[PDB]
Amino acid sequence: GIDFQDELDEFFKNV
Amino acid sequence: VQLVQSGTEIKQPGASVKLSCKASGYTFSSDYIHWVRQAPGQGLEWIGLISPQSGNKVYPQSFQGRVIMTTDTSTSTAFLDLHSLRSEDTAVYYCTRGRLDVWGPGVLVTVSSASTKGPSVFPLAPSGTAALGCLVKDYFPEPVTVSWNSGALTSGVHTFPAVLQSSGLYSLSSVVTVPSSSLGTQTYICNVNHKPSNTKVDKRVEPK
Amino acid sequence: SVLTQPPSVSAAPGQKVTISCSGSSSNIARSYVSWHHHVPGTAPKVLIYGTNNRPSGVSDRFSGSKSGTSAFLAITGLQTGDEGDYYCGTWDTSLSAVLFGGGTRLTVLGQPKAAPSVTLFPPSSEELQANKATLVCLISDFYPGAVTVAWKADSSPVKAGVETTTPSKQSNNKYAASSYLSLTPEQWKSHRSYSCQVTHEGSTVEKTVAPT
Repeated sequence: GIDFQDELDEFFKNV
Repeated sequence: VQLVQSGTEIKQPGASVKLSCKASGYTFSSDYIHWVRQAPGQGLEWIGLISPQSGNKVYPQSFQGRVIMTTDTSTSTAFLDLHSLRSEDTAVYYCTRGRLDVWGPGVLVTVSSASTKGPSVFPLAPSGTAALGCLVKDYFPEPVTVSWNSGALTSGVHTFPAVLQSSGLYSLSSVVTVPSSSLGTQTYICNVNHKPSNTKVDKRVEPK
Repeated sequence: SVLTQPPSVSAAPGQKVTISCSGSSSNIARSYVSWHHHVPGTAPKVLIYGTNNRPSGVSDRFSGSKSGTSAFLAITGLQTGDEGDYYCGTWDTSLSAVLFGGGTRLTVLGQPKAAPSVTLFPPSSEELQANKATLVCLISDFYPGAVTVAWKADSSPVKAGVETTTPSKQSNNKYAASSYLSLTPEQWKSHRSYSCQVTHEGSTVEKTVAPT
């Protein structure tokens, strides 16, 4: 799912 | 905090292989398990990740279609099933935790047409230091272990990495540098172990 | 869609090196960066995760940072143990995948050169009794770790029958290789001699064996 991709984008986020 | 992996695999082209990754202890739910491989002489390549909690997975375009990652009821116990194997897929496969902070120890997958064959061991006879060894010829697959005099002789000992031949079989040499006088005073025997073929060979190396 | 790294870096012992990693706005600019050290023969070691965290036990002369689409690993107090390949990794949101750079090979400068030791074994009596003949050429303790191997039958080069190992690192940080020449017993016995020639840094060692 796109929802799982969104999860992963958030897990790995580093601004 | 660690990851334990299934053991080495030998496959024909076209075959499939299922590798297993298990956390050493207990975990609070889960983040993710990655798989990453490294072919000899090449770099690191990501194969995908899976949540052991939910079973959701993602694979890169490069592997989509050939791979299935699965998990069981456990919070940390993932599986990689790689299909349609080719020579290019020979590599060490690794699993890692979610932040790539902790890595499993690797498992070798060798894709090859050759069948298991035990080595033929030959003496490399020495004629104030002398070189003497044994040639471990025409064996498949890797590894071979070689010791000398059942572990009592370590200094001067140099086992070389094997050559892969055009036939697909390996060959390696092991050699030991000793004082020339001990050629008359000490027996030298190389202990060759090839576990893949359940074969052990002790080969006495006599002076020329 | 790809991560790039310089192919190599080098400094003398005790200096600082910085290794560069370039991506795009969909990966390095926005995702954690990890760094891994790999010495062929050993599993890769995690050095940095979450862009600047060191795993328990990782020496504090390693550090990670990031600026825009570029990420950087700094190594201070350089030692011989630091040699090997360094890979950066990060998550790409447009691809939904982990990308790895091509790796940077680190060399510690100043190490003394060493000409190779060559040992040439003729076919064994037992092998010949079994109607095979292998010549074994063992090459050890050379630095830098690249050689060329050539074989002669009397004075002429032997085009057929050779297999040669790539160089491999020893406990003393020098390099080793092997070459093998496969012959029939008849081929071995007919010629006056056989030779293994090893070329290193433009100079050559030749060792010679004979059936007699």
